[PDB]
Amino acid sequence: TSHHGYQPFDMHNPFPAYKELRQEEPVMFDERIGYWVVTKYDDIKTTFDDWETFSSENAQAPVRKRGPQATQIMTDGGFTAYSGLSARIPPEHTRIRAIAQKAFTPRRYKALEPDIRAMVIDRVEKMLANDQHVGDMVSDLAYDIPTITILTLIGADISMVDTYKRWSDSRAAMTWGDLSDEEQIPHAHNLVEYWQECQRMVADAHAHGGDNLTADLVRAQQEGQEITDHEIASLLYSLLFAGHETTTTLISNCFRVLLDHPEQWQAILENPKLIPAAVDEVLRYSGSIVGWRRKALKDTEIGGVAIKEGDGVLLLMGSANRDEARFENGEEFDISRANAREHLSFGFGIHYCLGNMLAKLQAKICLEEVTRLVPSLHLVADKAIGFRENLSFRVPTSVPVTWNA
Ligand code: HEM
Ligand SMILES: Cc1ccc(OP(=O)(O)O)cc1
Repeated sequence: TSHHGYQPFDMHNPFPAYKELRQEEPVMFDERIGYWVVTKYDDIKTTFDDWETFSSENAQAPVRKRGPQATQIMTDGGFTAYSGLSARIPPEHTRIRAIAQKAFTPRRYKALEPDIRAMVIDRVEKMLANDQHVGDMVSDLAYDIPTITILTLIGADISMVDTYKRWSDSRAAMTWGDLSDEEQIPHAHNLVEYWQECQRMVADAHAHGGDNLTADLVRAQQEGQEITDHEIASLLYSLLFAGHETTTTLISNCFRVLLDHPEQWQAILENPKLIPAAVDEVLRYSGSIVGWRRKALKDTEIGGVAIKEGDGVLLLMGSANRDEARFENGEEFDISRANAREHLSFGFGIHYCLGNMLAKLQAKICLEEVTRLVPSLHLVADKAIGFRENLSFRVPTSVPVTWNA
């Protein structure tokens, strides 16, 4: 290979290539995707931190250029969205993030803990009633929970879980997938639908108020806060995607990785108090996002390597998280790892994940109830888990499990 084993869209096990890259070419120009690929912890954290030099404005630009058909569909369909927050830059970013944070209050979703817990228990019970004692932590638990949670917060109809998963799959594929022009066409139609619904919900809040995040955002604007209807709709476009896709993945990975480390699953059974540190280590070792993008605003350097104004940068947090310079025996999963929260799976700096607490809350509750109700849980077999191809999102498509009668 010419890129040290790195295959940009191959999500099944990228960590040996990350390791090779850190040692051999820590800042590597990859012409196959058009980015400087960055793999060391210190280089990645410094780049996140320096927002004045490295803009996030390309974080939502498609990795593969939008072809003619998709372009026509989305133009004809009134698609005018780009980024609610992640790819905005100051001063717009600063203004809109502050308004989002003030509506997205911690006390608002922690009041959903009992509903989330009851929901988890219901799914576990339904799974255990299966006619073969075989389950899948993705379809039988992780799929629904964060989705219903974020839909409830935003004020969307919870019967639309399957629709939002289709819209979410399409955003993930369109923007970070290796799609042909023809493959972009169904996703384009879905993105059009998605954006129309975001706008519809802002209009509905204007007309009828409500008790949710959308209505709160409209009430802020009504009280004089500077945020337009297009910006509120864009915050919905953001939250109705970012607010569940990666948490579904996280919950899935919690079971995938822990069930593969029986000694540590057993520790969790024995002491449920270890679960939050366990989630920290799953986030380091198996974060939902392994790479995120930046754009150089001027000639600069990363790790001593010259980067041109306008060059794209792919920061591989999945690699940062294994860097021996920051994490001793970094390739090993260890729930007791004291500095696991130094991980960069939520980013760092001005765009740092808005919903990180909500995501950890749901992972914790899932682990608490599943370990309580099915301590004998284990993987169906080895080599039974595949990952969808994507530049940035590392998504196990299933986690087949079984248990004792
Ligand atoms: C479940 C695991 C999650 C992971 C691994 C994750 C990861 C990330 C990452 C890597 C970023 C970009 C960080 C940066 O550019 O510095 C980000 C930003 C963001 N995330 Fe999360 N996220 C998760 C869950 C959530 C949830 C549950 C929500 C909403 C409830 C959320 C909402 C957002 C928003 C709105 C931004 C943009 C913030 C900004 O640009 O100021 N995320 N997240
Ligand atoms: C990780 C992430 C964060 C925000 C997103 O949505 P926008 O804020 O619309 O860019 C998408 C993915």
